[PDB]
Amino acid sequence: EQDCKYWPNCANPLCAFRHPTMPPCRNGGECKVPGCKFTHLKTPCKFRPCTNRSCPFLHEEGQRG
Amino acid sequence: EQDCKYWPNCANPLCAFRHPTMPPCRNGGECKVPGCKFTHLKTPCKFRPCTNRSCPFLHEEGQR
RNA sequence: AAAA
RNA sequence: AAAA
Ligand SMILES: [Mg+2]
Ligand SMILES: [Mg+2]
Ligand SMILES: [Mg+2]
Ligand SMILES: [Mg+2]
Ligand SMILES: [Zn+2]
Ligand SMILES: [Zn+2]
Ligand SMILES: [Zn+2]
Ligand SMILES: [Zn+2]
Ligand SMILES: [Zn+2]
Ligand SMILES: [Zn+2]
Repeated sequence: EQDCKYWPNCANPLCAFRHPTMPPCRNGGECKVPGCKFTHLKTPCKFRPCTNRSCPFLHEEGQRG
Repeated sequence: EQDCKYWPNCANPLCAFRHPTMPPCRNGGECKVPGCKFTHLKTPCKFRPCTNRSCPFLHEEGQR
């Protein structure tokens, strides 16, 4: 099985590539909420600053705007 | 299991051949960076010259 | 076939 | 449901 490279933005409802079971965490990859089992991305967010407050990508300290 | 001939350009989601865990090295198969453990492709690059500064395929001194 |  |  190969990972879908488009997830969490895959537009093919019949995509045969691997999608994580759990939806992406809307707190971002840097989510520190205890017990949160949503999928936390490891891919860094490309926006500087990022102003999407439901961005699932991984942010550094100060990257949020 | 044998290696995938098509990786990193394998479009078969059910591909049985093994795909390396590490992504291809952005420096190309000719990478000389010490300690670099990204996957260094062996198959040569067709583009003469390559224009992709992140082509993972193997180049030569006069393929810039 | 998700605009480099 | 296709990353500003
Ligand atoms: Mg694109
Ligand atoms: Mg197109
Ligand atoms: Mg868009
Ligand atoms: Mg886009
Ligand atoms: Zn997909
Ligand atoms: Zn979370
Ligand atoms: Zn972001
Ligand atoms: Zn393959
Ligand atoms: Zn390398
Ligand atoms: Zn090349």
